[PDB]
Amino acid sequence: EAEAAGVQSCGPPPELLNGNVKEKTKEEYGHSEVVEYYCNPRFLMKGPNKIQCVDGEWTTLPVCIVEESTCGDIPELEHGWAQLSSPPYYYGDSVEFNCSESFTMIGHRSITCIHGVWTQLPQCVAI
Repeated sequence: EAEAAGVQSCGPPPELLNGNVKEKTKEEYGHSEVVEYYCNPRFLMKGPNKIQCVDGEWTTLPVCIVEESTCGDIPELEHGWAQLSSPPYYYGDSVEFNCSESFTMIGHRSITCIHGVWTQLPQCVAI
């Protein structure tokens, strides 16, 4: 329906100040379309992180602020370790873990620095 639809036309979503959008460009948004943004791996989301294409422009874009916090380093996995490491590991940053030879990883290969602790890590089991 025409909820507030004057419905001009809008293509790809704008850019977040520091962060960015995770959803890919459809270009055919047009009206009342919502887009989700994320912040940098060293900036946290302060804003509503989602926007809508109103008939004229998008809504209030989010804000990204540096938490200025670190997770320390890469943790230990019972039979796993890591591929990449980028210190300082700020909140919002990611790491890929790798399980040793003869072990298979179960879970997410990657983790995210969350409040000084990474997400969850996968588990490496004896193949």
